[PDB]
Amino acid sequence: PSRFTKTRKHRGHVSAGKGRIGKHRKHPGGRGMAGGQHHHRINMDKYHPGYFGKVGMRYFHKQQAHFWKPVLNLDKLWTLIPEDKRDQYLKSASKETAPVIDTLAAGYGKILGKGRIPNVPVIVKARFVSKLAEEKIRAAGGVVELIA
Amino acid sequence: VALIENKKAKLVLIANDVDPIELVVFLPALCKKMGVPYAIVKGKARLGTLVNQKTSAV
Amino acid sequence: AISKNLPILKNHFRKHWQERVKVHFDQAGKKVSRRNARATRAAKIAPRPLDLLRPVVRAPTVKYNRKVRAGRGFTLAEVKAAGLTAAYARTIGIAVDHRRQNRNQEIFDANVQRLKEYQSKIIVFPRNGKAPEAEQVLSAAATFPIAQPATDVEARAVQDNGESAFRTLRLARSEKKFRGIREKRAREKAEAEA
Amino acid sequence: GAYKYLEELQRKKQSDVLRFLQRVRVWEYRQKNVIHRAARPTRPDKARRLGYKAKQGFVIYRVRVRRGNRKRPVPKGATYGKPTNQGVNELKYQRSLRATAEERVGRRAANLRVLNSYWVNQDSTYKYFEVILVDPQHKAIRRDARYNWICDPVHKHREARGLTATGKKSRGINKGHKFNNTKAGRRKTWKRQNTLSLWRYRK
Amino acid sequence: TVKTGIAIGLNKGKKVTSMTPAPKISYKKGAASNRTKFVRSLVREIAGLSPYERRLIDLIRNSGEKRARKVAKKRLGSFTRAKAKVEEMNNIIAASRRH
RNA sequence: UUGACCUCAAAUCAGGUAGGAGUACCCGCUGAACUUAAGCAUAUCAAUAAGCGGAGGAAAAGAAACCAACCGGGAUUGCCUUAGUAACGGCGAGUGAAGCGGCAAAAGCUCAAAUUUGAAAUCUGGUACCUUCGGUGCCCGAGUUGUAAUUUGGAGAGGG
RNA sequence: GUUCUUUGUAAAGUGCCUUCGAAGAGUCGAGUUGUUUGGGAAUGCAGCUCUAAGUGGGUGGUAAAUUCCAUCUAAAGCUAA
RNA sequence: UUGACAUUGUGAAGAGA
Ligand SMILES: NC[C@@H]1O[C@H](O[C@H]2[C@@H](O)[C@H](O[C@@H]3[C@@H](O)[C@H](N)C[C@H](N)[C@H]3O[C@H]3O[C@H](CO)[C@@H](O)[C@H](O)[C@H]3N)O[C@@H]2CO)[C@H](N)[C@@H](O)[C@@H]1O
Ligand SMILES: NC[C@@H]1O[C@H](O[C@H]2[C@@H](O)[C@H](O[C@@H]3[C@@H](O)[C@H](N)C[C@H](N)[C@H]3O[C@H]3O[C@H](CO)[C@@H](O)[C@H](O)[C@H]3N)O[C@@H]2CO)[C@H](N)[C@@H](O)[C@@H]1O
Ligand SMILES: NC[C@@H]1O[C@H](O[C@H]2[C@@H](O)[C@H](O[C@@H]3[C@@H](O)[C@H](N)C[C@H](N)[C@H]3O[C@H]3O[C@H](CO)[C@@H](O)[C@H](O)[C@H]3N)O[C@@H]2CO)[C@H](N)[C@@H](O)[C@@H]1O
Ligand SMILES: [Mg+2]
Ligand SMILES: [Mg+2]
Ligand SMILES: [Mg+2]
Ligand SMILES: [Mg+2]
Ligand SMILES: [Mg+2]
Ligand SMILES: [Mg+2]
Ligand SMILES: [Mg+2]
Ligand SMILES: [Mg+2]
Ligand SMILES: [Mg+2]
Ligand SMILES: [Mg+2]
Ligand SMILES: [Mg+2]
Ligand SMILES: [Mg+2]
Ligand SMILES: [Mg+2]
Ligand SMILES: [Mg+2]
Ligand SMILES: [Mg+2]
Ligand SMILES: [Mg+2]
Ligand SMILES: [Mg+2]
Ligand SMILES: [Mg+2]
Ligand SMILES: [Mg+2]
Ligand SMILES: [Mg+2]
Ligand SMILES: [Mg+2]
Ligand SMILES: [Mg+2]
Ligand SMILES: [Mg+2]
Ligand SMILES: [Mg+2]
Ligand SMILES: [Mg+2]
Ligand SMILES: [Mg+2]
Ligand SMILES: [Mg+2]
Ligand SMILES: [Mg+2]
Ligand SMILES: [Mg+2]
Ligand SMILES: [Mg+2]
Ligand SMILES: [Mg+2]
Ligand SMILES: [Mg+2]
Ligand SMILES: [Mg+2]
Ligand SMILES: [Mg+2]
Ligand SMILES: [Mg+2]
Ligand SMILES: [Mg+2]
Ligand SMILES: [Mg+2]
Ligand SMILES: [Mg+2]
Ligand SMILES: [Mg+2]
Ligand SMILES: [Mg+2]
Ligand SMILES: [Mg+2]
Ligand SMILES: [Mg+2]
Ligand SMILES: [Mg+2]
Ligand SMILES: [Mg+2]
Ligand SMILES: [Mg+2]
Repeated sequence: PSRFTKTRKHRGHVSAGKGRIGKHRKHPGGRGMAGGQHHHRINMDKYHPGYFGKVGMRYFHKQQAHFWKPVLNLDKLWTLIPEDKRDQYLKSASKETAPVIDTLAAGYGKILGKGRIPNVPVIVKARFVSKLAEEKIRAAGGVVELIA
Repeated sequence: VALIENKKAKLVLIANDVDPIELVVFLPALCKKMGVPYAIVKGKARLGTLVNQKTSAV
Repeated sequence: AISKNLPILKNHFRKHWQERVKVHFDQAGKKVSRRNARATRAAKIAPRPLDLLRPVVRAPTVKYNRKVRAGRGFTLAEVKAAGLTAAYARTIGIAVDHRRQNRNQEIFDANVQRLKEYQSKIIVFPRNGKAPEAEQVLSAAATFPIAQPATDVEARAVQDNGESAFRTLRLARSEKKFRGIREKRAREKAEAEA
Repeated sequence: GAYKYLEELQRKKQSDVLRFLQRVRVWEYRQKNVIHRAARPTRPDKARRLGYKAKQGFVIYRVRVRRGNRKRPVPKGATYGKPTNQGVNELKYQRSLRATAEERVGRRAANLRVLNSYWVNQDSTYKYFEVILVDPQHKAIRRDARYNWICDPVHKHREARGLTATGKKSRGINKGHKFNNTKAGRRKTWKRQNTLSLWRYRK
Repeated sequence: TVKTGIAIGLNKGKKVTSMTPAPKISYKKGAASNRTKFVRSLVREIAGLSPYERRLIDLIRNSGEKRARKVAKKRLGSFTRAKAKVEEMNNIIAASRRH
């Protein structure tokens, strides 16, 4: 609010906080991003390197969701199993009745390889899993099932 | 026309004066191919009095 | 100008934007009046529930194809499969969509089921005004909700057939890439006929 | 049904036949008024196709228009502005002569309603058009239920507002990705995406 | 066609019990259509050939056919919409010699 | 000699209609420069101001020559988000939408091209007569260079 | 909620066989010019020039030839919220 | 101002690589 603002502190002092020599003018240096290649060069390199020019390849009519692959890790995994059942399924450690985790229906659809998991087995229903992810699921005695 | 296409008529009378002339000119080439004998006649309005109206064409 | 270390912004306000500016102060009254506009429809519309029955439809692309969605209308196959005509299916309130053909059975089943099951819970008044007093249900879609087809079961046995699920996608995509390269080297192999 | 013959006939215009009909009539059009009454459609099939019927209260008018680039009505050729707006000569109207025709004849009969129009003839100086007007005052059209929507004041001078077949063309109204600009209506759709929407609880 | 049920691949997709819809009338807008096919063929020779159609066939039965496809693509303003006119001329060329 | 026809005229012919105002919003046309780029010409301002034609209570848009490429979706409009993104850009200053998804509201449709051909089944007016947003009978007119029914692609028609 | 009239020597719905199924041009499309667009070998718009087809046609956001695939049916029309 | 294309139809001779 205004009563907190420093411009109430400056009432009575000539020139607000703006200085006697340099004042506060309209647009010294020019409006906006003007002169980035010239008098603002030093600021565009240093804090925005790469800002000028082109790099790489264009894409016409690019629509995201051609690319949709929300990423999930063994780092979590078991979160996708509700809390209480998660206990008894960990207790089971069965190759006979083993919990099914459908990643795509869980908001996901690529499974990555970060972090350790228990020896308890998992049926991983997914699409697009990473090489190291799977192999770590084999350490738990479990499989991955590709779907769409 | 539908008759001449279906071969259900014998004598056709096509008047000389019709604007547009496209309303007709295809018939003498059509009435021959469909084997219906036809006659180009005077009196677009003469053929009409035959049929109770002011004008006729076919 | 340009100073300190700050992200570059893009603020499109050079255009007389202060001309075309919409506050919504009416969000209150555009609701209070959005309600009263619905309230007296159902009044004027009498026991009928404000909306048509709407189908169950899969929804598109690679992102939202997982879920299932209410479509526009029931299409044609399902309407006769529900035992009634299009022209009547709109008189009993139901959504008829003449486009959107049926390429999927599991949906086509559930949808025709959704129709008869609708025809069940209704009561369709006669020509006359002598009718059983008609307590009015306002909702329809929430009276006939749409579940999510259950797919799998809760637990199973590990079936490991010895495949690398990763290596599949490698070989599934490698297959996609080289088709036209392997059809052409067979195309040049059939030219070995001298 | 004789109509489809004329419809396929006319579809061969550079035919040895129609060039005669073309030349003969196009001269007859010039001798007459720029805007004049035609007591019956040159094309009975095309007018048909667009909703012309032979009942009382339908009217057909024929008109000439002046064919080609619009010149800046700028006095010396002097633009008085930046070099991009300097242009005078090679400049194209954003509407078609057909639409220019509908408007000028829609003005002559101020009591009728423009329904549609079709091309008939052209030479270097003129394109020639016949325009279908529907008398909204005439009882035959008022009591005919497949028409009398034109008696609705909504449709007053639908040619000026670009609500005819040509209008929506030039106005650009079509579904699809190519019509994004001016499908919902141009300025409407501009002003829309140029609006700042501020709610009570800001987002 | 037949969906491999895999995340990605050549035919990749989801496996669903495969129905098939009854075709739509709309889908045939080509419409052989007896009345049309006969009415146009009648008209076709009443008005005769047109100044470009004429010198188009003069090109074919004189030097070149590929030559006549050049002018065909130019005059009608497309490639695969030319050949339909070009080959059509080879039909009209059979109105003469081989009956 | 007499009678129609096409076309085209006239009347203080019988009945009507258009104009002008308003302009916040709405459909189009036409169309800037100040300005920004620390100069300036492309660019920006802006598909804006000014000028012009046409409406309604809303206008417009609309039952797809759509979107997608999915297990597909399904008239249009608007909100939310896509997104300051894809892309455009002395690739500089700057500009910049769309498909999906949630919600508001939801509504679908008709002509043209078909022989009633064992019957113009259609219609405007005039007129008396009444029960007068009109109804019947009679009569002139329209109309076969096509008025009615029937059909609109989701079909559908003829037959059986 | 009243009691009439009798609309029906009309109209609509639905089953099955076989045949047929007309669907819009100086248009679509193209070239070029201008303009416009985020639309980039060209987003729309218009001028002139060329000018289609009917298992055809349009779209599929990198131009072309070739081969397929997907999806809609232009160039006529009405409609509340 | 010059060329082209279109308005643009009907004929005849006698000449060009
Ligand atoms: N960045 C976009 C959005 O900006 C918003 O910005 C909010 C704040 O950052 C902003 O605060 C500004 C402050 O930025 C600025 N440097 C100083 C100023 N006094 C503040 O403004 C504040 O105080 C004034 C004075 O009473 C009030 O009138 C104003 O409503 C209030 N927001 O007020 C904004 C709301 O009006 C929020 N950060 C957030 O919703 C989002 O980031
Ligand atoms: N994207 C949709 C829009 O998001 C807006 O919200 C934006 C901002 O409010 C929010 O910005 C917050 C800022 O509020 C807060 N005070 C500081 C915070 N660091 C900012 O976040 C920012 O930095 C973080 C971390 O680096 C990143 O997520 C990202 O670069 C950016 N959002 O980040 C949001 C990114 O969009 C508004 N809610 C609204 O206009 C609209 O929903
Ligand atoms: N082609 C065989 C079948 O023909 C059917 O033909 C339709 C009509 O031709 C058929 O005739 C109906 C009849 O059902 C109903 N009970 C009596 C009614 N008068 C008839 O109606 C019809 O016939 C009259 C002539 O009588 C015509 O004016 C016109 O074709 C139509 N109105 O009734 C069908 C209703 O759909 C359908 N097109 C379809 O079931 C199927 O194609
Ligand atoms: Mg203080
Ligand atoms: Mg002080
Ligand atoms: Mg002091
Ligand atoms: Mg001081
Ligand atoms: Mg002082
Ligand atoms: Mg200070
Ligand atoms: Mg000072
Ligand atoms: Mg200073
Ligand atoms: Mg840059
Ligand atoms: Mg609702
Ligand atoms: Mg004169
Ligand atoms: Mg008349
Ligand atoms: Mg000027
Ligand atoms: Mg100027
Ligand atoms: Mg259109
Ligand atoms: Mg008078
Ligand atoms: Mg006025
Ligand atoms: Mg005005
Ligand atoms: Mg400057
Ligand atoms: Mg300056
Ligand atoms: Mg200066
Ligand atoms: Mg501009
Ligand atoms: Mg203005
Ligand atoms: Mg008013
Ligand atoms: Mg309203
Ligand atoms: Mg409207
Ligand atoms: Mg349709
Ligand atoms: Mg939609
Ligand atoms: Mg550009
Ligand atoms: Mg530069
Ligand atoms: Mg920038
Ligand atoms: Mg812009
Ligand atoms: Mg835009
Ligand atoms: Mg009457
Ligand atoms: Mg009367
Ligand atoms: Mg069409
Ligand atoms: Mg302009
Ligand atoms: Mg262009
Ligand atoms: Mg196709
Ligand atoms: Mg349409
Ligand atoms: Mg409309
Ligand atoms: Mg409406
Ligand atoms: Mg010259
Ligand atoms: Mg010369
Ligand atoms: Mg010449």
